[PDB]
Amino acid sequence: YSLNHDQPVENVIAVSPTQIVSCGGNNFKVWDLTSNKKLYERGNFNKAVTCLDYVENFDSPMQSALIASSLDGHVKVFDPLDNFQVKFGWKFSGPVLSCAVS
Amino acid sequence: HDFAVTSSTRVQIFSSRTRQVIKTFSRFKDVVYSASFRSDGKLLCAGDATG
Amino acid sequence: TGTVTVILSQALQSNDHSLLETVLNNRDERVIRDTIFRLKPALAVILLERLAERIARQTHRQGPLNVW
Amino acid sequence: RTHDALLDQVKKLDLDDHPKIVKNIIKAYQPKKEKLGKFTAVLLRHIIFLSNQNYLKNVQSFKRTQNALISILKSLSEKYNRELSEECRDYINEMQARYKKNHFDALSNGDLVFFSIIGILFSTSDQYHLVITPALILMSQFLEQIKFNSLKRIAFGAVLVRIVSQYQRISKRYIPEVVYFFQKILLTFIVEPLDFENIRLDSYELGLPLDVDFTKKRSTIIPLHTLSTMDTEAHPVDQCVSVLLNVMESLDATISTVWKSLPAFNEIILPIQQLLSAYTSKYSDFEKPRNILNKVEKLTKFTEHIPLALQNHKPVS
Amino acid sequence: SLVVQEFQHILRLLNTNVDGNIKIVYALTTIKGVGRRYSNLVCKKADVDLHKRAGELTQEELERIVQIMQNPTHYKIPAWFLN
Amino acid sequence: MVLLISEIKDIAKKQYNSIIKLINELVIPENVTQLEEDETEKNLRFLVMSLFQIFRKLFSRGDLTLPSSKKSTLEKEQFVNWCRKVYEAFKTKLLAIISDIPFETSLGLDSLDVYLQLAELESTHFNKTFRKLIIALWSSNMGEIEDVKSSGASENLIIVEFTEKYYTKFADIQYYFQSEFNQLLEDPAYQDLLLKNVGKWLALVNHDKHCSSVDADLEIFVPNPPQAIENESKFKSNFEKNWLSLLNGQLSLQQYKSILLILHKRIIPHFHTPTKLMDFLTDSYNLQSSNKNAGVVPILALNGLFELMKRFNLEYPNFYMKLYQIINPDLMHVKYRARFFRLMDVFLSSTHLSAHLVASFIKKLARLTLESPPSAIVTVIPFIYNLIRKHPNCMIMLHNPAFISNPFQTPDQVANLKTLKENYVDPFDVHESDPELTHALDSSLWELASLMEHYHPNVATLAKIFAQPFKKLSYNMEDFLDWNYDSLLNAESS
Repeated sequence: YSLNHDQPVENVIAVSPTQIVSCGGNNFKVWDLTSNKKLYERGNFNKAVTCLDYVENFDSPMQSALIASSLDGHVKVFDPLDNFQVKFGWKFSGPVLSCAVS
Repeated sequence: HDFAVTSSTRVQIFSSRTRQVIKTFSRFKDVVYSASFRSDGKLLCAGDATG
Repeated sequence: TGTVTVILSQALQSNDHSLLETVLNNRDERVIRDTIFRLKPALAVILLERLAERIARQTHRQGPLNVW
Repeated sequence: RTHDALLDQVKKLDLDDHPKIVKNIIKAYQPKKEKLGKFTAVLLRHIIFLSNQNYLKNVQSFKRTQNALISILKSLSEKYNRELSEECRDYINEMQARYKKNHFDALSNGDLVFFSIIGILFSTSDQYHLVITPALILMSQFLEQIKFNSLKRIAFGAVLVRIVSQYQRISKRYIPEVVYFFQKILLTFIVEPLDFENIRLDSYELGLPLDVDFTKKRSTIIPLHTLSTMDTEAHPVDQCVSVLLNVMESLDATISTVWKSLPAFNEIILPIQQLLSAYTSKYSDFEKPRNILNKVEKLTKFTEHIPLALQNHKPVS
Repeated sequence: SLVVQEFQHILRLLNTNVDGNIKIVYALTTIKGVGRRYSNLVCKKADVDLHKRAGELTQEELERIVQIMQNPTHYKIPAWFLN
Repeated sequence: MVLLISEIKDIAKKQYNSIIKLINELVIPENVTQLEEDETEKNLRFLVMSLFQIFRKLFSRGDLTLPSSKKSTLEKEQFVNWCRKVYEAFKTKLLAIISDIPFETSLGLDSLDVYLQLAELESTHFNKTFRKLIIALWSSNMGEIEDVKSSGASENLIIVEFTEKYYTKFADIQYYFQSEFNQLLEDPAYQDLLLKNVGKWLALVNHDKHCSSVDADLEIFVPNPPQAIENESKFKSNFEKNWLSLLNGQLSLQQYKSILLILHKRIIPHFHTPTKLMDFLTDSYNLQSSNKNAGVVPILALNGLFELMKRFNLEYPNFYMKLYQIINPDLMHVKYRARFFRLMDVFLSSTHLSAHLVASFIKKLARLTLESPPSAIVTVIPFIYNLIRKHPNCMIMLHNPAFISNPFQTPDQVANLKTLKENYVDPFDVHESDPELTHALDSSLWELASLMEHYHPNVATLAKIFAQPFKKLSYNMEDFLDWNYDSLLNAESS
């Protein structure tokens, strides 16, 4: 089956055992594949996004963290527990291309 | 404790407790595209620009 | 006429405190008027939320912000 | 025969109708190298000053004189090509300098007669030449760079396209500037708009209403270039539709000689197709647009219009 | 989603066709007239990374290498290392 | 004559009283200048120039002799009379430079030189003087200067020669130039005077050699500098305040194109608020009107806008969509297309573009090669070639493997190819604005086949390289970029 992301998707991220991330264009849409439809969407970014990763079950008060870099130095942390709502953000001056968490 | 970063015709594995260059793969011809580890932490793949 | 409107819209669509302070450094009342004229209403609502927030965070900033 | 002004004064002290016979006798005495070469120079300069000066005598009294001068130029050119080519090169330099000094105030119907004399005299179908190719790019710039805001420059461009249509009737090439000229002259005629703003025409003072009979006895080409392009400031509608039919006739002539062999003729003529369909939509009688539409529909059904084979090469040994 | 980055094929320095997909020390070796240790010393006096390829080494570094290699006695190169 | 006699008398010389009388004559020279505006002594102004030189010499002598440094007996009179005479002479020079609507070259040059010497001596024996003289010069105007429509901003005689021999040499006056115009823009009447004489500052600023230009150095006018190199940031503040006021007040079309060109090339290194110039450039690029002359500011607008994105990463939504919108035959016929295509190179050199984008751009430019002048053709053949070179995933749009036939196939496939070739249609739409949505991949370039059937030998040779296999990658667009009709004439003759 397909899930239409009109602007060019650049990263596919299997966060949950039931959910994925369309990480492309200015926004990013988090889908549930078991329901086969977008559970939430976040257009919280300036430039077209370029990176998104996920980390879970580690030494943190927030259990699940979602990092997303969007080509300005701007990496933003959301959380699927709070429906992918903004939790933090860093800005590095150079246009960020990649991001990774331990 | 380690992580690989793609670069100009080179993959650089850095450490974490030291954050220094541990390994430099430079046997390539052109710029590496992808760098991904295995599920067992020993074998990595590097997508290049030659196909 | 020399606004900062597109920059206000970009920053309030994608929050960055650095862009917020760098555009808040302005004080020229004609620029204030023309920006909030050619500014979106809901973007202005969340901007006024951010304004009350930054006034409370650093009350010393509220001098040029009392006219905004 | 040794100086331009001297030879011109001699011919004028004689008689401009019998100056042909006078110069012919002078050339005969000279032939009976340097003298004849200077004679060629001063005679081409004198006929160019004649074409600059007068057109008042009709085809029974002036054009026979001009063709006699053209034939003695033909003899001197079948005998001499070196000094002739040098003279045409110097004329290129002086006319480009005149262009630079005055964009339009320093152009000449004599220069038009010069370009036609070159196009009839020299080897027309050559690719590279010391005279043709600089004159070809000079005609190209002369067409493209003039500010089209008068019927005199419109007619200048029309007879320029006529000369290059002979050039590519024999040599069979293609001019995107002449395509742009067709679109520009058609938009300047039908500015009177919503569908064409990409042409960037100049002035909005001339146009085309529906008041023309365009009959068979209506004005055909019949170009009196020193008469029409000097008297068209008084502007009646018959001269306007005449010059419209002239640029259309040269368009269809260029079509039927080279543009049918041009592979891109469909998208070459697509703006001309939309333009002439608008012509027929607004005027609803025009037989030559109808026939040209018929010809281009025949060409768009006969043309392959398939992707090409540009990257089809034999394997190397 | 546009990303802008900061390469060259076979190139011309001191009238010699030098490949761009090779190491820089041995590229300055295949420059005619000069060899391995001289090339190494010129890259050292130009202060460049020897593990770079010749598609790297941007033009100001390249003209620095040319200036150093064409004025050798003026760049701390001894006369016994000179040819 | 009489002026020369008075000059000789003042030179030979109650000497102060005689000099005062001579200064009164040189101040009545203002009424003489009014008469010169009527008629410059049967159109010559030789006597006026002689009187001006005499006044300059007398001012030099007065500055060498009488001063107001020491005070004693009758010092008030003996110093203030000389000071007021110097002020009156400077005022006469200023008014002569100011009210001369008539083109008086010699008189205007005499006024400028007298003001120069007077400013030097005025510093050394007294910025305020500069206020007065720039007020005089900016009140000066003529019809040959106002509203230059073809090229340039203002063909002043007086103010332009004032810049070409007075402004671009001394950085100390340059700081006291920009620092005063802020005070002058705080004055309402003189602010209105500036906004009326908007082009005069453009003729002042097109000279590339401001104090912020660190590539070269400037000499010093006054032998004692009053802290002219205080802050480069404050110099840029004066520059940017004057420029924001000028761009907000009383613009026009030719001066808009000129200001935008100098804003791309010279102003940004001299500037301090790229966010203010960023919104100005968004207005300049999004300004879309039915005016055929105002419809072509997007070119250098997008140029400076891209410079601003490269300095700091802003955003312009639907960026290559607006590129596809603005690529026009008007760009083919304007003369900023060389620098616009340099911008097009650093635009399309991205590694995230795709087959649809490249097919749309190559196809639109193929239609423009079908209708474009030939110097533009030899400019834009490199773009088709090298852009097909950097993206080989679109190369099928030059030859189709299913449409090429060979004898070594089955007659079933021959009949299939025949019915598919009869089934083939052209699916490209020029009217669709989305280049990703334009189906330009299925359409080949019969227009490039026309370019193979061009008329010029060099253009035909370039298209024959296009027909030949693409063997190389570096094409040197800068060499194959800037050619003209006259340049092609000279090259074919050479």
